[PDB]
This record gives sequence, C-alpha cells and structure tokens, in this order.
Amino acid sequence: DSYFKAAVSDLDKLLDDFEQ
Amino acid sequence: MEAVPRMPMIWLDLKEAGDFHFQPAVKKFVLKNYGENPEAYNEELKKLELLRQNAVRVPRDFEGCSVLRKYLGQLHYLQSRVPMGSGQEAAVPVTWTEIFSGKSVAHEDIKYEQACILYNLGALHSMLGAMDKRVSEEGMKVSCTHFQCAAGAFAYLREHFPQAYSVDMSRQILTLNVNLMLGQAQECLLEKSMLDNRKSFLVARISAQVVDYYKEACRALENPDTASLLGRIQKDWKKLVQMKIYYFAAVAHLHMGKQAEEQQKFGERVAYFQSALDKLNEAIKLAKGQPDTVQDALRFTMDVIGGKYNSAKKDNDFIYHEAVPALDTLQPVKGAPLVKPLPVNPTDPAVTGPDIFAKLV
Repeated sequence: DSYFKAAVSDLDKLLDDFEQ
Repeated sequence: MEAVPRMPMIWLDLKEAGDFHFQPAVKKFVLKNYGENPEAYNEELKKLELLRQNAVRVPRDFEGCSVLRKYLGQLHYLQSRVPMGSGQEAAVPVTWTEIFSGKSVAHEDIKYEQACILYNLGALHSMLGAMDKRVSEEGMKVSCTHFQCAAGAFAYLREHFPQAYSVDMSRQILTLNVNLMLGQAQECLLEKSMLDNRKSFLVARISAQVVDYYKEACRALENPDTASLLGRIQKDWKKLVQMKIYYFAAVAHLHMGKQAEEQQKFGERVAYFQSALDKLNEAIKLAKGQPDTVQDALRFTMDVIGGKYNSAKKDNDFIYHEAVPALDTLQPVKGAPLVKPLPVNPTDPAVTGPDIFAKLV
C-alpha cells in the first residue's frame, strides 16, 4: 500500500515536469 | 469539472479456483528427504491453507490485493523448499477454471497456482479501477494507478510464465489486457489533466496516446482466435474501444485547435476543430446502443466542439481570412505515454510478510 501511494503521488510530478 | 468525460471502463473477472491438495505431498517430502516427522509442519500447512482460502475468496477491495500478493509470495517460498513444479517429486494437481469457456484445467505444477493468483491480482486491480466514479482528482489518480497495477500484474505473468497454462492466459490475450489497462490508465490521467486545466498541447498529446493504446487493443481484438475465445465479450469490448478511439482523437484535435487559437493560427484552428467534429461524429455513430454514461459524455463534448468549430469558421471566413490547411499537411500529434505497468516483486518481504515455511530446511 505504500508502493501504491508513491505511484499515485508521482502522477502530479509527471505532469508538472511534462508541462514545463 | 464538466470537461471530464467519465466514460465507463472495462475490467476483467477473477478466475475460479479448484483444488490444490498440497498437504500430503509436503508431508511425504519432509519424511523422505528431510528425514523428519511428517507432522512437524502442520501449523505451517494450516497457515498456507487458510491463506489460500482467503485468496481464492478474496474481498473486492485494496486489502484483497494484499492478500493475493501475500499468497503469491508464500507460494514462491514453498516452491523453493519443496519441489512441486512440473515433473518434480512433490507435484500435485492444481485445478482452476478457464474463465471464457468455464471448463476446468488441471496441471501438476505449483507455478500454475502462482499464475492464476497473479492473473487474479491483475483482474482485481482492474475491477477496483473500474469501480470508481472518477468525480474527484483523487479518484482519477487512484483509478489510474489501479490500471497500471493491473497492467503490471498481467505483464509480469506474460514475461515470467511464458508458456500459457490456459487460453485465458495466452501471450496474445495478456498483451491485449496490458494494452487495455494502459489505455484506461492513460484515460484517467487525461481526465486529471483536464481537471487540472493543463496546457492544451499537453492535453492533446495525452489524448493522442489514449488513442494509440486503444488502437493496439483494437488490433488484438480483431485477432480471430481472441474473438472466438472471448466470443460476445470481444464484441462488447471492441464496440467500446472503437468508439473511444474516435472520441479521444476528437479530444486530441480539439486541444490542438485550442493551441492554434492561443498562437493566433486562426486558419489552423478551423482545420483542427473541423477534424475534431468529424471524429466526434464518427464516435457518435459508433456509440449506438452504449449506456447513457457514454451518450452524456458525447453530448457534452458535442456542445463544446460543434460551437467552437462554427465560431472558428465564421471568424476565419469574415475576419481573419487565413488559409485552412489540409489535414495531411500538419504534423500528427505524437502521443505522450505517461503510464506504465508497475513492477511486481512477488517475494518482497514487505508484501509477503515472514516466510511461513522458514522452519523447513
């Protein structure tokens, strides 16, 4: 369940970095 | 946010388990090889039996996913201590129901039990992803992650159990499953990117990738053996997927037209909005018979695209007078894949807990 939350959290960072 | 389609999602059913009478084989192996009292590990055998019974009747929630991962790992721990694989001394029959035919399939191989549990892990994640209404950002992100976990389970199964034990776990069917789950994860991410009001070019690229995943699933669904095995499931899935191909292509070109608008490319804006409207019109034709959830998403999107196209063409015809490019002269939208099968480690002590059979050596 801790691995799951990290994947959820990564989604915010993925879009921020992609959007630039 | 009203810009979110909230289309329904596909999920996979869990397979039904039959018998796996491992206890007598473990007891015989302990006495024959390890030379010990064959009753010395009854407490361990009871723990694994209770875990199996919980795993084959798994609660449809996040806790159920942890049950399946735990049981999957304990099966690896057992196989490392007692040889129960194909042709090995302690192998016993393992029976599971093949889900599309409903017929029982038996193998004298503990890795068959592992494969089915791993399949059901992917199926359960797909159910949990599909169950959410995706009204909130959190619901979108949690569903996205469930679909990535589902793809990860099916991908791990495909790679590490490469000889199919049953036709519902064949390489080509598992590839269909991975592509469908990745398409659905990417669709959930698209909804979040529209809820977040991200830049139009990013929304366009994310939606173009939804299309690419669904095109790959659609090709797999047209395979004659897949179609014959899935039967009417293939017809149902293909209708939804084919509709979503055109819907998310429309969304991609809608957002390319918005990027054109932002750059004052008013002739290019007309071309993308026209393309978006044509794609949406095809999605509507392909959506005949679909539930009102689908029809409402199409209807709300038609409000947006139909009005923007008419306004854009009127503005260009009478104000800006820019050339309208032919569709083939523009650079296609390249997908932005931002989802992946999430890696699985079946023997991670964090998910398995302590090894039930640690005393057996």
